[PDB]
Amino acid sequence: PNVVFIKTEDPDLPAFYFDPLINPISHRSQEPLPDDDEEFELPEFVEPFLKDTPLYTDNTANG
Amino acid sequence: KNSLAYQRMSWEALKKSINGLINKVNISNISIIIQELLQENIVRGRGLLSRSVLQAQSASPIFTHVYAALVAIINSKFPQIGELILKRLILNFRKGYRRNDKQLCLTASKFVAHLINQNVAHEVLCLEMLTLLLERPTDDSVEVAIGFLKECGLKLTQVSPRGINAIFERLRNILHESEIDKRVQYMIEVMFAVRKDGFKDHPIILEGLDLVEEDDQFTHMLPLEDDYNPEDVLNVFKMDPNFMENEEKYKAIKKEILINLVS
Repeated sequence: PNVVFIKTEDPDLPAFYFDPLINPISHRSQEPLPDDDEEFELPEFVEPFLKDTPLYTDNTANG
Repeated sequence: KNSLAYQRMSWEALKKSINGLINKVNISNISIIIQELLQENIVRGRGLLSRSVLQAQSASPIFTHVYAALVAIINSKFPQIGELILKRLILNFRKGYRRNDKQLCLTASKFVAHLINQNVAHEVLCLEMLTLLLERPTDDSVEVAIGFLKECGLKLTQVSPRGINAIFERLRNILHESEIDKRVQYMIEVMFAVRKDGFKDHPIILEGLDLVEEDDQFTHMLPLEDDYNPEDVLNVFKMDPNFMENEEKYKAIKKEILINLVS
């Protein structure tokens, strides 16, 4: 399988970033969603796991 | 008096020569238009020349390049005339946005793209107008943004690609998350093709009209929402008591600006 790996040049860009070399998705028929605010509010002290952790550091693109 | 009547007749002859130059404007024959612009008063009739250039840009799309060439020549002659032309273009773009007319806003966007393409107006106001057109979901706004992208894809690539990425994200969200018809999907596909090609067939820089040097020309950041001055007071002639000194200054400004076969 073809390694579609994008080489970044400048470090000013974020590590996760939509490159212009990638073709755009251009996404353009209903989903089985639950009722809006009928029940199930989240309890206290639940969160995404790494909320305090940043998404990317300076070493992420180099790694 | 006789002096005011002579000044009014000279202003009418200058306006008639400007209208004859704008009507007979050609891409290969822009030197005759430049000589007709230099024959009349360029400083005293700068507002009349800007009004004639705006009328030629609004009347036909083929004369928009000649109007951009005249605006670039006026900006290279003096930065105040180019700043007044950019402020008038920004006020026309704001009037076309507020009036909710598709054709007037399309003509104002084409004139703004021609003025930014002629290095006479700043691209920050055009980028803000493109961001305002992208933030408002409409078919006419998307068509005006696609026309501005097809007019100045080279300028958008040389200025900022983050605005193009935001426009692509807004078009993707318009196609799925917002309501998109067949014409809206066609406009989104045209915007995607303009962003992918980068307007290589029709670039921002236009040949045969760019006869004004960019070193003597200045760029003015005149916003559309700001109180832009059209500078139309100098378009109509007035009985100046110091009109002889103004005529001498205009004459001085026009003088300064001009064997093996055997082997």
